[PDB]
Amino acid sequence: GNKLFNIAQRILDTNSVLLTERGDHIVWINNSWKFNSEEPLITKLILSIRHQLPKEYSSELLCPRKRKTVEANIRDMLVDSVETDTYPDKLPFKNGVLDLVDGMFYSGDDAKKYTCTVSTGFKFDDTKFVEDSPEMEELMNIINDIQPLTDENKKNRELYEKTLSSCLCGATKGCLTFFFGETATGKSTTKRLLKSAIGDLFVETGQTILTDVLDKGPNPFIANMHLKRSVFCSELPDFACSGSKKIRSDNIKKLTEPCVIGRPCFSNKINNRNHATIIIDTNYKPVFDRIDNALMRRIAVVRFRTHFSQPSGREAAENNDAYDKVKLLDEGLDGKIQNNRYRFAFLYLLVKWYKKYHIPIMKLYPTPEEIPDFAFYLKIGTLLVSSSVKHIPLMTDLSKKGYILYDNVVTLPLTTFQQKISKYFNSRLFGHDIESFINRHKKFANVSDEYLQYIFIEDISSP
Amino acid sequence: GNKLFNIAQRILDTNSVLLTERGDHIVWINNSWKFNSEEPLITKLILSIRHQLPKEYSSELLCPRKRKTVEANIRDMLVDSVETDTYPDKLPFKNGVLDLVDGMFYSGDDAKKYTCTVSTGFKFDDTKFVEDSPEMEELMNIINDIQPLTDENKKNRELYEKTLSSCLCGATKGCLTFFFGETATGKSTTKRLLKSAIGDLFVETGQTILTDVLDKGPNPFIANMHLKRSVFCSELPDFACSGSKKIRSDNIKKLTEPCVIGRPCFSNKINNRNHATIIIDTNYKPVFDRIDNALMRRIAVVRFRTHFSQPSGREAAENNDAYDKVKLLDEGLDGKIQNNRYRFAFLYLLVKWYKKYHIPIMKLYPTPEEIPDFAFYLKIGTLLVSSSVKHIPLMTDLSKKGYILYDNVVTLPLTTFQQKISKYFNSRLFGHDIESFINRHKKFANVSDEYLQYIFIEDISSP
DNA sequence: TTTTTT
Ligand SMILES: Nc1ncnc2c1ncn2[C@@H]1O[C@H](COP(=O)(O)OP(=O)(O)OP(=O)(O)O)[C@@H](O)[C@H]1O
Ligand SMILES: Nc1ncnc2c1ncn2[C@@H]1O[C@H](COP(=O)(O)OP(=O)(O)OP(=O)(O)O)[C@@H](O)[C@H]1O
Ligand SMILES: [Mg+2]
Ligand SMILES: [Mg+2]
Repeated sequence: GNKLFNIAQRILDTNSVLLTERGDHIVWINNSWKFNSEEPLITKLILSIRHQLPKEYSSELLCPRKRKTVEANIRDMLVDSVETDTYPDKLPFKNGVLDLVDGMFYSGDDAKKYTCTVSTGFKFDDTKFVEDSPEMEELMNIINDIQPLTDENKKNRELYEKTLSSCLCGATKGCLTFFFGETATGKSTTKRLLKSAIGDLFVETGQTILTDVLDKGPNPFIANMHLKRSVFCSELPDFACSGSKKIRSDNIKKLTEPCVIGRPCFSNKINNRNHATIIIDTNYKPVFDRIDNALMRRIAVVRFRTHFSQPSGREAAENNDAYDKVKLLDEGLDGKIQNNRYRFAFLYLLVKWYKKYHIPIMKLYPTPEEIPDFAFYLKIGTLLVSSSVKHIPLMTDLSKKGYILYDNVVTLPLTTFQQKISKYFNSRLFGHDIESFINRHKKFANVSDEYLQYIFIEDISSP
Repeated sequence: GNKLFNIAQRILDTNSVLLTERGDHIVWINNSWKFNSEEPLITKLILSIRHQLPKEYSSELLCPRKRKTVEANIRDMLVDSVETDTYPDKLPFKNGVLDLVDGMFYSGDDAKKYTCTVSTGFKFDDTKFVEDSPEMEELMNIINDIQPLTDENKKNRELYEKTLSSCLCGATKGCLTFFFGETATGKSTTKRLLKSAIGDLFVETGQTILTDVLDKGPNPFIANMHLKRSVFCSELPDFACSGSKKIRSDNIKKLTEPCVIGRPCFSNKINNRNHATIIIDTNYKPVFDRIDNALMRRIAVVRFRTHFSQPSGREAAENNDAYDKVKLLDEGLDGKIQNNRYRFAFLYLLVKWYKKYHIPIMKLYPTPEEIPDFAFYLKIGTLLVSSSVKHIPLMTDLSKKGYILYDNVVTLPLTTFQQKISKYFNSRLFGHDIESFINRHKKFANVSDEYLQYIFIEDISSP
């Protein structure tokens, strides 16, 4: 047969070009998988791999028309599709893949077996990926300044390290984290360090993903989150001001699912794979429209309690309760960070933290006791018990306290209930929470019959 | 005699390429029908079929331009169109078609007679399609944990295993299903299991198809469900909060018809075939704009009452009325599900359930008792009976009860209606319903004359 | 208004 078909067959035999389910062709060039929806990178591969072919086939690949013919043959012979990005414990670079389990770096065919379509965007360097380096001690000093290693801050520092370490994993995560602190506290420095550590796997979007409907019309903000591993949203408005849009809880529930529904402009694709940890940098406590048990299990908070002040205003910052330590700031730090001085030391520290927590299994846990707005419900869980058959026999005491056995179940009137809950809740500050909770569980037998099926745990105890 | 014309004729004589009603070209490659509007599948078929042609014809198909010429001839010889997807009880795979009546698996020409344009996307394997296997024993434990085999849960469990097995049929279903339950009850685990079981026949869309207008401009969220067999909408918000939009009562009526009007981007096709079971998983019960009899015959509800909790929060879970049992959570189940460990066992269980409920005939029925919003409309039909001619002779007794004859019809004026209706419904909870009802059925004989055409059943029985 | 469409 003709030599062009033989060249196409030999190229296909190396498995350097593949077709995905989304309809795009990926090519293995320069030790990386690359694709482009508007430029057919196939011809680049044809020109690049001309050296591996024998001598009599190299000369005919210098003409663009024969390259077009070979690309047409390859497109004809390529029929079926394959799946991509199935290994959550591999970190891809521009010249290889790093294994997070043991720490070796793989290049060439060894890295080809893990079909990763995303990368940091820069080459990995072994010389700078060391522990004993002049930059490392300085980075450790900076980090110990931001998060001191004290017995009081141990628990917060653990969440800090775990949340930062989770950015290397390519799996769905069921919790999003808030970075809370005052001004000049080090939150943006941490953001820029993470950006300079992970490169193109990092992205930041607007706040419209938390207050607006996601699936109405085109929405590039949701679409750009596909296959990313870290998403930052920062500088939320103060909700105390009038006209502020409160955070939608259903958006929070949707953002923790493995697939997110959204559509970019001029597109028909509506599914996006969610691999990104979500970090919200803020200065004020969040406010939600509706609070329920489903929302409280997807929220975590990390505190920042160190101030970096000019010498002129130091004496003022020492009189504030929002700070636990005041230190002079360095003016040249931001320029050093912008030049990627601490890229590989921070990456090495992130991998070292990855071994500590996520090797058995990757999991994030909520911290519902850090939000004041969640206080009302939490202690409600420790004060009331739903009515049951076991409470019927002891009615002798409950009728003494004012309970009524109505339809063979122990019951308490709303009017009888409200003062009883008023003795343990400050009616002035929790005025709205009490009327909120009473109305979603009222039970009315008749126009004049009112009752609620709950029993206090203190009354159930034997006196 | 043109050689390429002869090749085109021999290719066409094998019935390997067909033209559909929508203007698409379907090609039989690798024991499956495939079609795509952007890729040249005809050239792929021409290249693939060259081994069946005699040796003096095979060498001519190695040149792409000759393949384009044969493609042009084939396009010229296709003048008549055919119907597709007419067998509802056949499950298509990537390498064959499975019969749901007897259980046989067909491949090759035997499967070609069923013109199926969709597939699960993965190959069938009879080795793992067995009943005795460790994965089946594991899977039955999860299934029993989510839906216990107890007497109180029997009817709900049967409905649960009917709705899931309904997803293997390619017909139109006349009801919508709501998966209602509190958080951490396994609602999403069954969704993941069904996705892994059915592959490409599964689709998840947004909430706009229940709230917005489906026929204004392009709408991929409604046009991506053509010929699908399972559609999921997830996490609708709570409607108690201000600003939340309610569910269009007329939208769910269009989702039941065999044809749905919708348009993709850059497309003129406006007709979509309805073959999908529509499931919405929820944490709050839905609220509709308008309630009528046509609405109440299209809604079904399945309950989830088992809670999976960490050991820290077990004590609270036992004190919640929304749960019936609490079991320890498994942290490694999601990774196993994502790895398609329980794919073929769940497929076998779905087929076994399908043989139990749908072999005679396939139909779904509503459960209007579950929704509390309907409780008023359901009750009125049992308390009021429409006036009839046969009630005229009995009005001698009805005179003492306050009934008045108007236009030779038994009538009851508005003023005496309210205290009669107050003997069953409380004013506070049902005020908006009876106000709307009275305004929508009030009739006036004059400026000061009022009457209603209903009589109470309790009033035709002598007290 | 703007994606839509050209
Ligand atoms: N370890 C450190 N030693 C000295 N200066 C530091 C150190 N870490 C950060 N700084 C400096 O302190 C300042 C803190 O600014 P930064 O943007 O990080 O704070 P922030 O709390 O995130 O601010 P904002 O929320 O108002 O944007 C910067 O000038 C930064 O360069
Ligand atoms: N049979 C089981 N045994 C142990 N753990 C289980 C079992 N079934 C499910 N789980 C676990 O329960 C956890 C919570 O379940 P799941 O997320 O499906 O609940 P849900 O009610 O659908 O939640 P939501 O609607 O809030 O997303 C999961 O991590 C899952 O692994
Ligand atoms: Mg900052
Ligand atoms: Mg769920």
